[PDB]
Amino acid sequence: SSAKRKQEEKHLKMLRDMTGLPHNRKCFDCDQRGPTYVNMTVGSFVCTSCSGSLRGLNPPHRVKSISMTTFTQQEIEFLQKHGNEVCKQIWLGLFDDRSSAIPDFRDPQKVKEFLQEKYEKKRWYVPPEQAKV
Amino acid sequence: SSAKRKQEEKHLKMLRDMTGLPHNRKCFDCDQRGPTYVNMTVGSFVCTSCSGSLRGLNPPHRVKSISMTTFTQQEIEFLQKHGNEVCKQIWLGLFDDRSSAIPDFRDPQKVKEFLQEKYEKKRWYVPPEQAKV
Ligand SMILES: [Zn+2]
Ligand SMILES: [Zn+2]
Repeated sequence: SSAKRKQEEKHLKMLRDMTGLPHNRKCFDCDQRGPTYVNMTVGSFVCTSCSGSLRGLNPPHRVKSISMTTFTQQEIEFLQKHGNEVCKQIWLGLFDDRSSAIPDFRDPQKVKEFLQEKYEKKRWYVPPEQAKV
Repeated sequence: SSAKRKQEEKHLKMLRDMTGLPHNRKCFDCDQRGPTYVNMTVGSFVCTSCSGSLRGLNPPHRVKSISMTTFTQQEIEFLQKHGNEVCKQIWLGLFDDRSSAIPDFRDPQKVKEFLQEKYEKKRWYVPPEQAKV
């Protein structure tokens, strides 16, 4: 459908507005490369390797392909209200970019433990209400 | 690079602005389905099957994948000044959508002859200077 097409392409335009924002240009979890997936659980943009590790959490985070998913209006709007800068202030609100503890990202076991500390144990976490203000 | 990323994502945002315009939602040549390629020779949005036939013209038209090409700023701006509505007024300026001669698009030989009439012999053509005014 053309009406279907119209909304689909609008969502992709909105998506590419977001993928060009500076914090969204690098994976939220490793900061080492460009994102290929969105992590819908928290509203971040992540790379494939980190997406694989996020699926190893329990419960696992929900990742969807940037290029292949047909995102809904609800999902696009959630992402607009989140993204990597908003997420940084929450999940990494206490993290110091110079020296806070990061894994060797070539190691899946260490990346798992790190993602657990980040999201489950909330080692560097500032609650969203505070983070926003 | 992040600066590289920024321009790349900007171009994709600009591209998706165009792919959502009503005339761009259908292949410029067959009007039968959604476009997957841009025809850079004329500035249109076309489907895969028509792209295959466009490559059979001599000289052939230059088609590039919507999803896989890294378009340049120059290319994006050309497309912004063209697209399927602008192209309709030129290449189909004399064509009647109710009854002008179209091929069975399931037939490659007939599609070739049609594209020759459209682009080479200019059967339905209005020059761009007139078409614009
Ligand atoms: Zn990553
Ligand atoms: Zn076509």
